[PDB]
Amino acid sequence: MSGKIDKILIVGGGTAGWMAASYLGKALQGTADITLLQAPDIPTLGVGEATHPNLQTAFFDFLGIPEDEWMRECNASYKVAIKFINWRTAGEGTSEARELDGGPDHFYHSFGLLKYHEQIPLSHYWFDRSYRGKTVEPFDYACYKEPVILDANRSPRRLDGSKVTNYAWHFDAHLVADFLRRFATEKLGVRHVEDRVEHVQRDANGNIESVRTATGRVFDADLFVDCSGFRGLLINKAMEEPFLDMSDHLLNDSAVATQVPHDDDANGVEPFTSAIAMKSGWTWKIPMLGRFGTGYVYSSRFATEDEAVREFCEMWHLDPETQPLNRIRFRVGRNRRAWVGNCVSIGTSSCFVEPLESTGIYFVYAALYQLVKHFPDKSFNPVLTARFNREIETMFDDTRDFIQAHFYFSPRTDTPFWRANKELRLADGMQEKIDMYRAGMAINAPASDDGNFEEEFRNCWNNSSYYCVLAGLGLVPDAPSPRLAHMPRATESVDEVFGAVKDQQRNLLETLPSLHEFLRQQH
Amino acid sequence: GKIDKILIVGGGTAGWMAASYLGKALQGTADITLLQAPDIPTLGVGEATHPNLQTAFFDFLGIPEDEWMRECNASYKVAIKFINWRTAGEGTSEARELDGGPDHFYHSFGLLKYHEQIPLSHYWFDRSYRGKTVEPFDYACYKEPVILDANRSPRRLDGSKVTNYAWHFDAHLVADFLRRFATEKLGVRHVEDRVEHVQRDANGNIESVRTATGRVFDADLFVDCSGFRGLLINKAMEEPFLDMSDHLLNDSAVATQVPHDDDANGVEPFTSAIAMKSGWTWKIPMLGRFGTGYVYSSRFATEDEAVREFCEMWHLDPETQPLNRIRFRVGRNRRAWVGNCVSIGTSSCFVEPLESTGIYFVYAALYQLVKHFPDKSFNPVLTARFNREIETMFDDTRDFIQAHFYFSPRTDTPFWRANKELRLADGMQEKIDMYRAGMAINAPASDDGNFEEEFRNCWNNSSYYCVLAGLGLVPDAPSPRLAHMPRATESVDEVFGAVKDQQRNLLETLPSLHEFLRQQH
Ligand SMILES: Cc1cc2nc3c(=O)[nH]c(=O)nc-3n(C[C@H](O)[C@H](O)[C@H](O)COP(=O)(O)OP(=O)(O)OC[C@H]3O[C@@H](n4cnc5c(N)ncnc54)[C@H](O)[C@@H]3O)c2cc1C
Ligand SMILES: Cc1cc2nc3c(=O)[nH]c(=O)nc-3n(C[C@H](O)[C@H](O)[C@H](O)COP(=O)(O)OP(=O)(O)OC[C@H]3O[C@@H](n4cnc5c(N)ncnc54)[C@H](O)[C@@H]3O)c2cc1C
Repeated sequence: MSGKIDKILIVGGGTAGWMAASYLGKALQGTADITLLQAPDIPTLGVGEATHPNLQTAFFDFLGIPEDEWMRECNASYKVAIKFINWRTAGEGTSEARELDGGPDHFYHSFGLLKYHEQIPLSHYWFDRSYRGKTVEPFDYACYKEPVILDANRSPRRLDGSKVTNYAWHFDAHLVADFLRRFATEKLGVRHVEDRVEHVQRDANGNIESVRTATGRVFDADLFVDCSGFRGLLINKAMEEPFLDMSDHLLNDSAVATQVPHDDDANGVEPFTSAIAMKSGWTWKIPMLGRFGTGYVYSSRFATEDEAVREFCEMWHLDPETQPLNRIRFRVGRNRRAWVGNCVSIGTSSCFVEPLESTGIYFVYAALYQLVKHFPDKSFNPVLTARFNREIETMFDDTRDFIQAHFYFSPRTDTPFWRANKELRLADGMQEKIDMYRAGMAINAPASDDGNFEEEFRNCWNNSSYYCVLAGLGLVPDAPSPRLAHMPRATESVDEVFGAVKDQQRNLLETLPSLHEFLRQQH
Repeated sequence: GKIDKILIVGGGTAGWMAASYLGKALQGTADITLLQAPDIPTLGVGEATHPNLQTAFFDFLGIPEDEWMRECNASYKVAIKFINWRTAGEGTSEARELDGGPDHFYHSFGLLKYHEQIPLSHYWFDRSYRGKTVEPFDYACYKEPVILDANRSPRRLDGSKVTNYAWHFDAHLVADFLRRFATEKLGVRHVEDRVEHVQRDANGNIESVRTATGRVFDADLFVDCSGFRGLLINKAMEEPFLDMSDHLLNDSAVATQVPHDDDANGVEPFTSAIAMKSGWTWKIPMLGRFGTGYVYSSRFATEDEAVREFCEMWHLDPETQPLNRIRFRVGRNRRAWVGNCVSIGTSSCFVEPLESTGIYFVYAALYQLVKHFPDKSFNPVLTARFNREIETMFDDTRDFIQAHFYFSPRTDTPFWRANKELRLADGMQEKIDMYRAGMAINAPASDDGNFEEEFRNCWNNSSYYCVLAGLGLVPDAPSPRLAHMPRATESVDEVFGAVKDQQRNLLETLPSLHEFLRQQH
């Protein structure tokens, strides 16, 4: 008809559903009735989530929830980077970095800012000097202060609370889902109903009229938010929207994961996510308090579940026959359209990719940001739906492209998995970015090098991220940027810029507490 | 190796902007020569500009605003004032009456305030749609219209800047200024000669240019600044020019310079775009004079009809007024940069100056050329990535300008009716759909100098509202979000009130632009 949305039904009560309830509860507050339907499900182990800095500025801040309120309640730790281990060297799946050229085979994709120098990113000066043999230092150690302090498990804040670098969070998603469920029901008036969808009623325009639950209750709404996970009960099963499998870009479709106890008093806490290259995939390590989550993401085309269970358990010296394990088969890809008619998918009902760059929770609140930006009324103007679906489809495919490049540009050829990855095609948009990168250009350079989710959303994979991963793996431009041969003042003074980085490395290495000591003081 | 030698063909405004920008960007690492032939000079009919002329061009050169402004007799521009685009009638310089008021509206450089993450325009239309206001969009949401109605200065007499502004000037004077700067301070070689023959090698790149006196010039990079002739890019390199008169009917102009008593009438701090029967007429106020030109469509008026309509409006004698008559090419090259040849200026692209883009296109392109600067291998990714930046820069402006005519309510002449039968480009038609659905179009990331941000967000939500709501195209209904933000819609009363205060305080304390202009001399 027309008028404002009066009633919203969220189907699904995991992390996405309760993020959707809390974000919509706050954004529309007092002007819509929100109900969430969640059925009891077999519980899983807390295998860990790694996040991005704008989890605080785009989500919890929007809720009005200060970082310390949700941190203490969710037993969270700090993330300063992803550390990529053994992506360039042949061998078994092990937690120890092999040796490369006199050093450990690792590199960092950190959250630090890449400094500009005369309107040109430090990455271009680094490669100019490396190409001409004036340096042999790796890109991440040359252009960021973080690698040196992450090697020493430093805290990102000083013990007086001073923040010295940008950081994200490690936590158990189950605890955040519980925190938000309490927040949404107790403070935003979201109705929780424990029930299982049995039938979805569609009208002759193809919109959802009502959902009937197994107890016979009927829920009607103006807007239906599908947060039912991989099953996609609304968007795929009721609305019949196709899912785009994207196995021609991403071979990984499975995981085996668990949680491992950890003596933080004996070993400290690593302030980073580890992505550890394996024979047929890669393994995440997400440090938490007293434990770490870990999971082997692998490709069913190259390893059986038993082979993956054994490789994963042997690597951590666990018993394959008795270790409590989550065995998962992922749905990799996205719906053809995220929002159809009066049904909006949020979470893995919408899209999923392996967590190689910690996008799972980002995709939820980014989409929720896009839903409110494009919020309809009961007439459901099709431009709003089309302009949202465009944003979701670009957010995902860009991430898909970026992640594929982690495997496509690895030098490894030792197993059928790493060799097969080089036989897939990059998407046209990705290949153009590579052409630019090889031609010495920045890729999606940030407008500034200095909170604003719209800028972050469009430049989420920027020039710093592409250099960190591509140069980390050893793909570097064909030759230096031609604009540097005409800027001898710039290339002569940039020595001071790298020197400022080394000073920060040595000063922060000398004065920062261990992440363990700071975590200990925060309790 | 790196580029050693650059030859610029063409010494108008574009050529000398190219010489100064490249001379500055490459200084000490390339030899630049500019080839310019003696040509019949034209009247200075005036140029209107954008605020980043200072931050993207003169600041890059190291030339402070007061140095070039005073030496080029420039005046200040705060907005374009659109006159009589909603009312039938002859070409007259005075706003007809619409609905209890004059038929004008402003597209200003001011920033649209945000309110709880949402542009003030959305609240304005919500209240106007719900009948809680009848104020036009520009007077409700900007401080500028009130002080522009009173020809106020954008800076106080102590220099305090009160609003964003750009410049009106005679381009020939800025071109002279830049020729002196490039030759005297950047070492650019000036040669007065006429190109007679261009030699191409077997890959189709330019080898050398031979002049009428028999001199031969070679280079690594050739910059075509030869205007509508495209001697390098179109004639020598054979790159097709894409005519785009299926979006823009205007292809001609008759223009002049008219003396003006500033002591009796002050100086208008805005460009006027005055609707005509078969086009529109610009007015660019300068010191003691204004440039003016009737931009019209040859398919709807003869040159004589246009000369008469233009001369009568300004009470000029067609038989004794000095008039420039021009027929331009509307559109752009298929590619701006081909092989070792880069077009800058009207050799590259041209559109009527309805939104003062002419000089912008030059330094925007020069920025992109340096950003994509090649070496002698001419990496094709660099050329393709430059060509793509130029073609969206142009096509976007083309679409925005077409919408000034397409959404005019007028139906009184074949010209205004014909504009409504053209097609909008698919991208513009999507932008219109968003606008009707209550969305912002290309909202500024912030509401607070950075050309990369300015370049991609050049036609943003304020500009679309100023023009579309100016002409009377408004969304189908208020933004659905506002019905869910009752705190925001109740506190926005204050936001409008702050604008009204700023309006009344500046109207009473600002000097006339004339008074500020006189203090600057
Ligand atoms: C096993 C797994 C591990 C992951 N690990 C990581 C990681 O380590 N790092 C990272 O960045 N991202 C990770 N992700 C991705 C990301 O974290 C999640 O996709 C994101 O949190 C959204 O998940 P979800 O709640 O939408 O899906 P789910 O957690 O599967 O939600 C399922 C919910 O749907 C509801 N539901 C289902 N059927 C019904 C029904 N008939 N009736 C009523 N309710 C129903 C239920 O309430 C149920 O709780 C992982 C995803 C999965 C599936
Ligand atoms: C009539 C006209 C009016 C305009 N009005 C406005 C306005 O009101 N507002 C706005 O914003 N923009 C306006 N513009 C656009 C803007 O002014 C232009 O971008 C810029 O001012 C002129 O670009 P140009 O130097 O490349 O063209 P031109 O000045 O025409 O370039 C011609 C140069 O090329 C040289 N040359 C040509 N052929 C040869 C040859 N064989 N050998 C040697 N030298 C050669 C000539 O010697 C000459 O120096 C207008 C443009 C034109 C043409």
